[PDB]
Amino acid sequence: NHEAATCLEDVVYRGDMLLEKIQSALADIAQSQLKTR
Amino acid sequence: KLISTMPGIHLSPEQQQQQLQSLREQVRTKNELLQKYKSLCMFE
Repeated sequence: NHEAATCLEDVVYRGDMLLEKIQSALADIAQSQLKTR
Repeated sequence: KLISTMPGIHLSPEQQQQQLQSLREQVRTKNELLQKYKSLCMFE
């Protein structure tokens, strides 16, 4: 049950670094279409 | 000549000269956003 917390949190971190990248990959084109107007 | 009116001063020729650059800038900024979307490596 200790390692299940570690095995769960590691794929959580894989979600964490992936979501932080693609939300920025959302963001960089998100404000990009603002200045297109 | 009336047939040749719908090419002419409907949009002024000087204004045509200005909006030629507007269309060229539209094409260029469309291309610019296209290679800005394609160029960045969003993957780590």
